[PDB]
Amino acid sequence: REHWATRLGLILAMAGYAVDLGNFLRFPVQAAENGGGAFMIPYIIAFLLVGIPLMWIEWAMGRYGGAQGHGTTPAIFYLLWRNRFAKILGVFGLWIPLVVASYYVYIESWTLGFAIKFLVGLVPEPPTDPDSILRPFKEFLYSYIGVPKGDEPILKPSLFAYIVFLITMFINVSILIRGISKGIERFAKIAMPTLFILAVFLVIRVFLLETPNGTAADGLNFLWTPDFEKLKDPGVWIAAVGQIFFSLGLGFGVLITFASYVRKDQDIVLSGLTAATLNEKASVILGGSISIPAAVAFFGVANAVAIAKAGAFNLGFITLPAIFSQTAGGTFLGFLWFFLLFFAGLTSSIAGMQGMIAFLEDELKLSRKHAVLWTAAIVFFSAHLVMFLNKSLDEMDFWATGIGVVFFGLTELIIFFWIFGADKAWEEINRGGIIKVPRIYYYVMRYITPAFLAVLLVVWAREYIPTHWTVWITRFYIIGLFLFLTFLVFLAERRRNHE
Ligand SMILES: CN(C)C[C@@H](c1ccc(O)cc1)C1(O)CCCCC1
Ligand code: NA
Ligand code: NA
Repeated sequence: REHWATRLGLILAMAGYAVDLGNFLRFPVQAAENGGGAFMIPYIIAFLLVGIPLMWIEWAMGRYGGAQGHGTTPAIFYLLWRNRFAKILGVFGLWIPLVVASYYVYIESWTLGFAIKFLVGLVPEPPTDPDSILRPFKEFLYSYIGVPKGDEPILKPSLFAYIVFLITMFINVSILIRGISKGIERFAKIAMPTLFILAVFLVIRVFLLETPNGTAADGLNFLWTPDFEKLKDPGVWIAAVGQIFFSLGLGFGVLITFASYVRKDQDIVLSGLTAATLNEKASVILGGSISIPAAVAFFGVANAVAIAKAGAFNLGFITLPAIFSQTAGGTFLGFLWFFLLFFAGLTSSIAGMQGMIAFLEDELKLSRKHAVLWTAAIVFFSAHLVMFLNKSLDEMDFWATGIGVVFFGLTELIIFFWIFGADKAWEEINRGGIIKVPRIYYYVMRYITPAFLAVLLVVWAREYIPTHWTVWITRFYIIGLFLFLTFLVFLAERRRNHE
C-alpha cells in the first residue's frame, strides 16, 4: 500500500486539503455578519468541541482502515461495525466528495481561466460610481459561466471556460496519476509555500491600499471590532459550528482516505492538530486580511455591511476583480489573486478525488492509472450538469455539503465511538502519538461532540425541510450516483467471496 514519505508532506497535504477558497472568502464573510471579532468566541468553541475531536476521529478511522488495506468508508464502516447497513452508510462518504467534485473542479477551473485572462490583460477596463465599476465585471463573469439571459435555466459557458475546465481536469489527473507521495505529497510541498508567499504578498499590497473612501485599516477595523450583542443569537452559534465543518473539511471522507496512507503506528494526534492549526492561521491571518479589508478600503466602511451580505462568491469574483482594475498594476494583482485561489482549490480537489481512486484500488483492485482515469471520467461527465443546468450546482452543494457532511459526520462518531467502542477507539487515536489527547476529550468525543452535531441536524432540519422543477434533474442524477456506488460496493463484496 502507498504511504506518505515524510511527516512534513503529510501535514502539508492535509493542510492543503483544508486550505481552500473558504479560507479567503467564506470565512471572512461569516465573521463580518456574525459579530466580527465576537464571532471568534463561538468559532473557537466549535473548534475545540467539534472540529478537533472529529478531526482526530477521522484520522483514527483512516489509519485503522489503511493498515488493513482499505481507505474508504464502505469498507471501514464494515470493519468498525460488521453490519450490512454499515456498508451502505459508508457509501455516503464515497458519494459526498464525488458530488462536490462534480462542481468544485469546475469552480476551480474558473480561477484558472480568470488568472489567465488577467495575466494577458484580457479583462474589462471601466469606466466614478460603484455600479459603473462593478457592472463591467459582473458581466465579465456571467459571460464566462454563461448565466442565462432568458427565462430558460440553461447555462451557456464560453468555449474558453470549457477549454480551461478540460485543462484543469488534465492538471488534476497529472498529479493524481503519480500517486500519494510522488504526486499529491510532492505537490503539497510546492503548492503550500507558493500559496503562503502569494497570500503574504497580497496582504502587504492590500494594507497599502488608500482610496478617498477609506483604508485597509478600516477593513481590519470593521472586521475585527467585536459585536457581542450578536452572541445571543443561536444562528451565530450555528454558523460557527457549520463553518468549522467547512473549514476543516469534516464529513467528506477525505481525511479518512488520506489518513489511511499513514503507517500503522505513526502519529496522527499531533500531526492532525498541526494541519488543523495551519488551516486556522491561513483563515484568520491571511484570508481575513485580503478580501474584506480591500473591499472596505475601496468602497468605504459605509458599504461594509452591504459588501458582506453580497455573498462570498461576489466578493471574490466580481468585487475584488473590480477593485484591482482601479489600482496601479491591478491587472497583475488580479492574476496573483486568482492564481492564489487556483492552487488553494487544486490542493483540495486532488484530495477529494482520491477517495474514489482509493476505492477502485482497494476494493475493485484497479491499477492506479485505471482508477484515476475512470474517476476523472465520472467527475468530467457529471460536471456537464453543473456546466449547463442553471442552479444544478446549488442543488448538489445543498445535499452534499448541507445534509451530507453533518449527517455523515455524526455517523462517523456513532460508529467509531459508540458502536465500535469508545475505549478501543480512544486507544486507536492515541496509539503511536507523539503527544496524547487530553483525558477530558474522551467525554467531549462521546457526548458533547455528537450533541452539537445532533442540534446542527435538527436546526438544519426545521429550517431546511421546507425551487424550480429542474432541481429534480439534479436530484435524479445524484440519487442515481448513490445507486451506482451501491452497485460497485456490491460488486466489491462479490469479488472478495470468489477469492
Ligand atoms: C471544504 N474543503 C476542504 C474543500 C472541499 C469542499 C467541499 C464543499 C464545498 O462546497 C467546497 C469545498 C472539497 O475539497 C471536498 C472534496 C471535493 C473538492 C472540494
Ligand atoms: Na479551510
Ligand atoms: Na486546497
